[PDB]
Amino acid sequence: IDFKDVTYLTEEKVYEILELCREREDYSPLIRVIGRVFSSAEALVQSFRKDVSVDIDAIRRVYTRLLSNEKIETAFLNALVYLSPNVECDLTYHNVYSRDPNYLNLFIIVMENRNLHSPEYLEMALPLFCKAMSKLPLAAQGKLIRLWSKYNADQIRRMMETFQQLITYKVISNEFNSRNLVNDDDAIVAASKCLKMVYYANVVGGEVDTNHNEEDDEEPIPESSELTLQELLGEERRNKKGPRVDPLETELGVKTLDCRKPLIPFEEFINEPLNEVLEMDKDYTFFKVETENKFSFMTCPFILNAVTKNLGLYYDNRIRMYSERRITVLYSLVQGQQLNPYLRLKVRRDHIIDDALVRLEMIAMENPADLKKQLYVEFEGEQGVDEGGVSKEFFQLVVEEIFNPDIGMFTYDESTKLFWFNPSSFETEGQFTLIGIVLGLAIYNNCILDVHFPMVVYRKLMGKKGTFRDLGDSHPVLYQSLKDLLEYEGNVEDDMMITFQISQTDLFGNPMMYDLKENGDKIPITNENRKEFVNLYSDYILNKSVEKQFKAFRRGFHMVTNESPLKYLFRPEEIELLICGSRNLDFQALEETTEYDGGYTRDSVLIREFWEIVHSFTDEQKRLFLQFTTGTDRAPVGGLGKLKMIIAKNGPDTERLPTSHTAFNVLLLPEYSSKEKLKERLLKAITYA
Amino acid sequence: IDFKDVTYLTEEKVYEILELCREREDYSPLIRVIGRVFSSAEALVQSFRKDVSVDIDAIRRVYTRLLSNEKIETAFLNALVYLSPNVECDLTYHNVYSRDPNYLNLFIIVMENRNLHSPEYLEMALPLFCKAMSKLPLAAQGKLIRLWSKYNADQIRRMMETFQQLITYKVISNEFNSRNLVNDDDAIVAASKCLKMVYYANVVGGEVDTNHNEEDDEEPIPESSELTLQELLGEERRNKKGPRVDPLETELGVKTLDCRKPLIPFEEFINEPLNEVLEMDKDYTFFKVETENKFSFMTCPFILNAVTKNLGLYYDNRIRMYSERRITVLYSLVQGQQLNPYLRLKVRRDHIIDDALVRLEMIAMENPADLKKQLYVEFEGEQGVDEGGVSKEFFQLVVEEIFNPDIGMFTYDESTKLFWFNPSSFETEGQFTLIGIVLGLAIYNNCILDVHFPMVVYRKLMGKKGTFRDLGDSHPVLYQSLKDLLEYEGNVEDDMMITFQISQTDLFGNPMMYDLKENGDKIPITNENRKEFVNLYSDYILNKSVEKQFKAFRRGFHMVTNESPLKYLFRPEEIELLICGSRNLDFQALEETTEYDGGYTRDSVLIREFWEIVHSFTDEQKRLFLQFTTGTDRAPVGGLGKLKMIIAKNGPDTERLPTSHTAFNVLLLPEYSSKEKLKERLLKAITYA
Amino acid sequence: FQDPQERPRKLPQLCTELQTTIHDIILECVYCKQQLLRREVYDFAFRDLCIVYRDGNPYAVCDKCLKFYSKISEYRHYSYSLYGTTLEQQYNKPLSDLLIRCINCQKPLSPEEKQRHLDKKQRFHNIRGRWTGRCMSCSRS
Amino acid sequence: FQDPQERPRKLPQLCTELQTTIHDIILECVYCKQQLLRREVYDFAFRDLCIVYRDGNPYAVCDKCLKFYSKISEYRHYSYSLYGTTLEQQYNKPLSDLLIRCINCQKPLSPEEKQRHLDKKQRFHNIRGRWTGRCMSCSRS
Ligand SMILES: [Zn+2]
Ligand SMILES: [Zn+2]
Ligand SMILES: [Zn+2]
Ligand SMILES: [Zn+2]
Repeated sequence: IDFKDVTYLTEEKVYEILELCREREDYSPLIRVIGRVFSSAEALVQSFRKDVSVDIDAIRRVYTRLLSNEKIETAFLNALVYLSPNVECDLTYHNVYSRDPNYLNLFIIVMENRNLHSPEYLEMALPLFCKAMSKLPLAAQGKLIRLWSKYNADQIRRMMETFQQLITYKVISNEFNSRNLVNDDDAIVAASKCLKMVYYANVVGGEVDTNHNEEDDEEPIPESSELTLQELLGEERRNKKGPRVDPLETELGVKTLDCRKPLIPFEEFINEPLNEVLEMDKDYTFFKVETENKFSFMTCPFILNAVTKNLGLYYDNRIRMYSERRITVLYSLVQGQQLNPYLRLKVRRDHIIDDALVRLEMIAMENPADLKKQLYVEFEGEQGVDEGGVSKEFFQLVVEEIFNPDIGMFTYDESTKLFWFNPSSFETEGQFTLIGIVLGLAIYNNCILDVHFPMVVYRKLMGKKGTFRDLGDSHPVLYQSLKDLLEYEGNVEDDMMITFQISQTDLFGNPMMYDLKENGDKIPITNENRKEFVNLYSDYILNKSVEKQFKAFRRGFHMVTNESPLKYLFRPEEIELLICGSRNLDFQALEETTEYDGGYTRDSVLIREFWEIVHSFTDEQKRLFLQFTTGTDRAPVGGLGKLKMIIAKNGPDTERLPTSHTAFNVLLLPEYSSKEKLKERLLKAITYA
Repeated sequence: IDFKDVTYLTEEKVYEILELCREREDYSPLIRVIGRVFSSAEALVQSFRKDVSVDIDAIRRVYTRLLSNEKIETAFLNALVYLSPNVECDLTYHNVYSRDPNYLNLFIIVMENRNLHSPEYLEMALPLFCKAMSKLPLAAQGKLIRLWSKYNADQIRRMMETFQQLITYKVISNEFNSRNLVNDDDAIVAASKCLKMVYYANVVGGEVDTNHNEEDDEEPIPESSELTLQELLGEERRNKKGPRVDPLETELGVKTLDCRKPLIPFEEFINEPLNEVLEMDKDYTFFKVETENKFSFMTCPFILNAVTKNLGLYYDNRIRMYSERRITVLYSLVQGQQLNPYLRLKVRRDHIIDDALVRLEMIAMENPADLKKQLYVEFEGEQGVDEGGVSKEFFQLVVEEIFNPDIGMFTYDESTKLFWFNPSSFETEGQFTLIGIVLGLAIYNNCILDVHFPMVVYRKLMGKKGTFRDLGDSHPVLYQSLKDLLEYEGNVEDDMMITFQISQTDLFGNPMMYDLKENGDKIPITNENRKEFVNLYSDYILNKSVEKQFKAFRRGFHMVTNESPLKYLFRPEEIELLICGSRNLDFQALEETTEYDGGYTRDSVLIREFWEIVHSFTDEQKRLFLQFTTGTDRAPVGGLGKLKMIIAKNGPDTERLPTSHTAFNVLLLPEYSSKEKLKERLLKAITYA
Repeated sequence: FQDPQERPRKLPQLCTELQTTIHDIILECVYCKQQLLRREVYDFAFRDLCIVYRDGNPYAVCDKCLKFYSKISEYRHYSYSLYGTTLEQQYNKPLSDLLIRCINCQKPLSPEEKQRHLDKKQRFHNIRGRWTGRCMSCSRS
Repeated sequence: FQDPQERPRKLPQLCTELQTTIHDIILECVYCKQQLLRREVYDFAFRDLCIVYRDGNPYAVCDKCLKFYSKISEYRHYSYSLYGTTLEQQYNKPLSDLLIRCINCQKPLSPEEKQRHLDKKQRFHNIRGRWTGRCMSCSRS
C-alpha cells in the first residue's frame, strides 16, 4: 500500500508502515510518504505529536529505527532540500509563526536528524535549512534555545559542530577576499545566525547566576555643550537606552556574563577558518551602518577569536579618535581655538603618578571628551614627538609605580604572582581612578600592560560581584581553608569555634575584628548556616572589603571604555588577554613578519647572523630584546607575528650599539663585521636600557 | 565569372566587373568580391591605388557608380562589420602601421562611403569602425587629419555629423547615470576620439596663424619651501614641461588658438545629448587619475558645452581649494601655526582698490600659494562670516571702481559699450595686476563679473597678439577708416597724404605723434606698403600701445589660473562667457529650479502671487531683483536655472521688506497679506539696495 | 521663571507669557549670548526647539551655534545607522509617529522627508538615542 | 663652497671633501637648522639626496622636515597620475631607467618597487614634472 491518504505521521504509525514495507521488500512507499510529509511544513507541524507539541523522545526512536539503511537516508536529504525554501519565505513574508506557535515543530524534527552532522548535507541541504532558521522570529528562537538548553554537553556539541563545519566548508569551498566578502555570503551568515542559537542554548543551559550583579557603572555626563543641545531639543529628561546588546539576550533574559560554567567551553564556538578570511575594517562598517545584504560578524562575537575581536575594537577606538580630530579642526576653524587633537599628558619621570593624577583628574571634570583623543605623552625636559614610543614608555612606568609595594594600593601574592586590591588603602580613591583610567587608556590606545590580576577583578569590571568560586584565584590559601569547612562531615560548631566574626590583619600588623553579621561574635557557626557564612565571607573580601577602592577603579575604567563595544565583544576572561598580552615568545613568528629597511633584506648576511643569535637567546634575553625593540616584554594578542618588526640598516660597522625606534618596532642595526661582534653589541644594547 | 583570383580592386577594374555583371542580371559575384576585398585589411591596402597611395577622386567615382542600388549597399554594411574587429586588434597588438604607412589607406576607403551618414550603420558598422580608428597611432592620425584638412566645409560637415549621430544614438539607445557611466562606454568613447580627428582637421584646415604669439606668460615661482625641496632632489635646474596639452596638438603643430576662422563653427562639435548625461565629478577624476577602462571627456573639451566645461573647471579649482585646506591643517598640526584656510581680504568700502592692491600685492610676493585658497572678503567695521555674499559684493564693487572713468585705467567706448586699455595710463601697473588677479580670482571662486571687454583682450590673455581682424571689435571707427584704405582702387599716395606717422590724442587733449617705422614722416604710404602700414598700425594700438598695461594685467591673471585647465578647456571666445555671465534673464528657468523653505511650497498662495509679480516685471526690475537676491544682475553660465534660488518664509505679514541671503541665493519672504502688498514691499526692497 | 514646569518651553508660549509676539520678541543665543536675528527667531519656532533657561532667564539658539553644536554632537556622539524599514520594525511604529530631526539643523522631519528617506534607501542615524535624518534644506547640493 | 660646480652635491663627496666619514659628519637640516641625527645622515645618503648650500654652507634635510615638505608638495603641486605601462609608452623607456622617488620619503624607487607598482596596477603620480611612487617602507600599513 502506498499510504496516499495520510499527511501526519506518528511514532507508531511509521512503525507499522516500516514493518509492512519490510518483508515485502519494497521500501518505495515509505520513501514516497517521507518525501511527501517531510517536504511539507504543514504536514510536519502535525507529525509526531504528543513547551512543544512534538514528543522529543518519540522522534529520536523513529530516526534511529529508520536511518540504518542507505536508501531512505537519501529521501531525508532531498526532503530537506525541498522543505527549506518553502519554509524560509513562509516565515519571511507570511509571518506564519505569529498565527500559531506550533510551527516551530518542524525545526525540532529536522534538527533531530543525525545525518545533519554528515558531510553530505553541507552542499545543499544544511545551507538551505540554516537560511530558514535565521528567519525565525525572536520569540520563536527563544523557545528553541530554551528547548535546546536542556540537552547534555555531548548533544550541544553535535549541534555546534553541525553549523561549524557548514561554516568551515563554505569558507573552504568559496574564495573570499576584499572583492568578494564573507559578509554578503548568505549561507555562512545563516549558519552563523544558527550557531548563535546554540551559543545561547549553551549559555542559558549552564551555570547561570543573574543575581550577583555589581552596581550599574556611573555613566559619565556628556560635555556641557551637549547637555545644552539636548535641552534645546527637549530630550534632557529621557536618556539613551545604553550600549548595543543582542536582541536574543533580552528575550532569553540571560547574559553571557551571568554564565559561569557553560556546558561547552566558549572557545569551541570560534570558527578559525572564518577568522583568517574576515576583513574587520568593513565588518565594523556593517556593524555601525546597516547595509541591505551585508552582515556584521561583530554582532556574533562568540565566533571571532581574540585577534579578530581585538581588530574590531581597534577600529572602533580609531574611528572615535578620528572624530576627535575633526572636532578640534572645527573648533579651530569656527571658534578660532588652538588645534589640540591629542590627549596631552605632560608628566615628570620622578613624579609620574602625581603628575598623571592631577592632569587626568582635571580632564575628567572640565573636558571628559578629551579622554577620547589619541594619547600624547611627553616627559618634562626631554622634548620630542610622541608617535607611540613615549606612550608605551609611560604605560610601562605607571604600572610599576602603581603596583609597587610602598604605595599601598595593591598587595602582591607570591604564590599566585597576582596583585589584589589592598583593603588597608585609604585616601587613595584618586589613584585608583588613575589606574582604572590607565587600563582604559591602554585599551583605547592599543598598548598592552604588565598587569597581574585575578580573574575576579575582570569579572567585577564588567559588573559581576566576586563569589566563592572566585576566591580560589584571588586567595587560594583562604579558599582552601573555607571549602575544607564546607565538606566537614563532623559538627562544625563543636570542632572549630569559628563564628560569624573574622579577624583581618592590617599592613602594620594590628588585627581588627570584622563582623559579617550584625552580632557575629554571639552567633556561632553551625552546619545549618555553614553555607551562608562562606557566602558572606567570600562576599566581604572580594566585594565589600574593597568596595570603595574598586568603585573608583571601575569608574575610571568606565569613563574611557563606556562607548566602546568592549562590553559587547569581550567576556571577562578575554579582557585579560586584551589588556595584557601573550606571555609566549614565539620568535619564529617574529621572523616571518619582520621587514627590512636601509638596504637590508631577508637574505642579508648580517640578517641571517642576527636571527641565528636571537633564536639562541634565552627566555630572559628574549624578553630584554622585546622590551628594548618594541617597548614591552609581552607579545601582543595573537603572537609576535602581529608585532610587525622592522630591522633597518644604521650605517657601517662600528662600536655603536644597535638602537631602536620603539614607536614603530624598528630596530636600527649597524652592519657589524661578524656574528660575534653583532651579539656583543646587541647584548650590550638590550641589557643596558 | 566569380573573379575568384583577384584581391586588389582598381578604379577601372570595378567598372569592368560591374559592366559584365550588369546585363547578365546577376550581381552576386560583385557582392562576393566586394565582401572579400573590403573585409580584408591587406586587400584594401592594395585596392584603388595610384601623402597617400590611394587616388582620392577614383574611389569617389567608384562609390557613386556602385551604391545606387539596394543589394550591394548591404555588402558594404556587412564588410565593415567584419573588417573592423580584424583591423582594431591588428593596430592594437601587431603594430602594423609602423611597418608600412600605406596601411592608413583602408581608413580613407571606408570613410569615403556615403552611407556611413545613413542610420543603418549606427547599430553595428560605424561603432566598430570608430573603435579601430581610435587605435590609430599618433603619426597615422596626423596624416589622416592633414588629408582631411583639405576638404571643403560641406565635406567636413558630413564627417562631423557622422560621428555626432553615432554619439547621439548611443546616448539615446543606452541608459547612462551615476551607476552606468558614459566614460566606460567604448562606442561613445571611440566616436569621441574619431570626432577629435575631424575637429583638428577643422582647425588646421581653416585660417591658421601660428606666428602672432604674445610673450610666454611669466610662470610664478613656487614657494621657497618648494624650491628648497627641488634642490634636495637635484631637480632645481630642470623645470616642468608645462600644462597638459593634447598629443595631437603637438603632432600637427597647430593649436586651436592659432585657428581664427575654422571651416565649421566650433560650436557645431558640441554633442548636446552627451552633455546632459555626463557627470563631471567623475569625469574630472578620470582626467587627473588614469583608469583602465574609464575615459575623460575633458581630454576632448570641444564636445562639451559651456555649462559642462564650467563644471569641470569648478571641480579643478574646488579640488585645489581643498588641498589648501589640508595644507593649513598640517601647518597648524606640525608647525603649530594658526589655521588660515582662506585668502583673507580685509578692505575698506571707500578704499577698496587701494586696500585690495596692498593686500594682494603683498600676498603675490610672500605666499603666492595663498591665492589658491578660498577667497574670504571682509569689510572694515562690518563683521560677519563670508559664505560668498561678501565676496560677490566685493567683486561687484571692484569692477565699478576699476572701470570708472576717473581712475584712467580704461577708456569707455559708447558705440561698442566696451572698455579698452587706456594707453595714457602711467604708474598704474600695480592696479592692472590687481584687475588681472580679480578676474582670475572671480574664475577661481566661481563669481561672474560685469566686465565689458573686446574679444581681443581675451585673445591676448591666452597669448595671441591682436591683429587687424581684432581692430573691428575694439575700435570699429578706426577699423572702418583702415579697411577703406585697404580697398582704395586709386593711388593712396596721391589722394591721402597719410604716412607711417600717426597722431594719438591724449586724455588731456594734446596730440603726440607716434612713428610706426624708424622714420615714418619721411616714408609716405604707397600701394606697395599699404598692407604693411595697416599691419603695423593695428599691431601698435592692440599690442604695442598698451604692452606694459597688458603685461601686468596678463601677469596677474596668470598667477591665479596657471595651474587650472582653463587654457586647455576654453577658447578665448568661451572665456568671456566664463568670466562674465549670460545677459539673458530667463525667469521661467528660474521658476523651475527654485526651492522653498520655512513652510513655503510650490503651491503656496503667496508663492504663486510672487511668480505672477516677477514674471510681469520689466527688464530693469528683473535685473534689480537678480542683483538683490543673488548679488549679480547677470545670469550664470547656462541660465537662471543654474541659479538654484531658494524662497524661504520669513515670519508673518508685516511692513518689513523682504530680505535676501546673497551667499546662497536665498530670498527671505514674509507671508504678506495680498499680491498688491507683496509687490509694493518687493519693489521697495529691490529698488533700495 | 523659578517654577520649572510653569515657565514656557516653546516660543509661542514664551511670547504669550511676555505679552509679545514672535514678530518682535528679543532673544539671545544660549551659547554665544548674542541677540537672535529675526530670521533666527522664525527658524527657532519653525524648528520646534525648546526655550533654555539659564539663571532664570529664557534663552534660544542662533543658527550658527545650533549648526556647530549639532555637527559636534553628530561627530562625537554618533551611535549607529538604520534603514527606515528597520526603524519601523524596531519601534513597531510608522516613521510619521517617530520624532526624527535633521542631523544638521535639528528641524523635525516632515512625513514627506521620511518618505524620501525610505524611497532612496537613506539611513537614519542615532546620536545618543536621538534619531536624526536629513531635511530637504540640508539635502540640496 | 663659492664655486657652484666644485662644491659637492652628494653626501659621500661632501664627506671626502671635508676629510670626514659619513659615520662622523655633522650636518644641519636646511629647513629647521637643527643638527641631523646619525640615522638621519644615513637616511640622507640612502635616499640619494643633494646637499643644499645656503650662504655658502652645506646643508642636509632631517627626516621630519623632509616628510612634511614632501607631503606639502604632494598636496599642492600634484599634477596627474599614470599607470606604469602608460609611463613607459610616454617615455619609450623602461621604468628602471626612470628616476621615480617615493612620494613620502623621496627615496628613489628600486626596480623591484617599480615592478610591484606594475603588478598591482598602482599609479605613479606627477608633482611638478617629478614622477613619484610608493616605496616599501611607506607602503606598509
Ligand atoms: Zn549662538
Ligand atoms: Zn536640515
Ligand atoms: Zn628639519
Ligand atoms: Zn617611502
